[PDB]
Amino acid sequence: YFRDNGKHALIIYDDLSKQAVAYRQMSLLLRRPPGREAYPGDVFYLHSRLLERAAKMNDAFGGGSLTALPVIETQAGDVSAYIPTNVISITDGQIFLETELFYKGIRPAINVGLSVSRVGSAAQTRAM
Amino acid sequence: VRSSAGAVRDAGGAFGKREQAEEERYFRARAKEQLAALKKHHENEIS
Amino acid sequence: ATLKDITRRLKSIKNIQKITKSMKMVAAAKYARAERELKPARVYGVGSLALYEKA
Repeated sequence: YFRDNGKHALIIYDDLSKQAVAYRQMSLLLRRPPGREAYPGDVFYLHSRLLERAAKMNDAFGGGSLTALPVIETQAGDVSAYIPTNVISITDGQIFLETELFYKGIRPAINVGLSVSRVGSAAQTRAM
Repeated sequence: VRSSAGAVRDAGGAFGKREQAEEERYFRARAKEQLAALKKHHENEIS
Repeated sequence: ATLKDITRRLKSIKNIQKITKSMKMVAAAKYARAERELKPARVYGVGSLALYEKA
């Protein structure tokens, strides 16, 4: 609504790894056949159709925007898991938080080595 | 299960980072020395 | 960890073990040579110290 009415919005799904679990429970109780790790087949779609709504409308469509900051939770840093990889291949950037950095005193634990942002140059003030 | 060449730096454990640093420090030193020699040659070859 | 983590770690440790075995062999050869060369130098140096402990 906000992005369609020329305003700017920010949405923070927290977590998406629990929406995936709720969807899996629904799908298993409707008797739909399971998939990998028991998640339904349509588990990528579930998220891709959801994170694709965070657009940046041009000035003809109001100019409004909707940023999204999905939060995923990995297991012992296994970024290679199923839902983490799906959402990593869906989103633009990433912000890797690591426990080894959290306890080494670096807080926020952002792992600047791996953290990425496709926009990069653009969307940054000239001084910064 | 076997082992292959260039596996210590594929794991990326402690030995991988240790080796990467042991290489980078040495080659930074040698690059500094070579750059100094290059500057000296530049100056000595102007005439 | 996962299977790939364990596989990579196992391969790395196997390489490390191979390298340390080779280095043990090299060090043993160099040790044998060093002992061989140390005997005469042992007598020579002990002689050179002779004076101070005698006077």
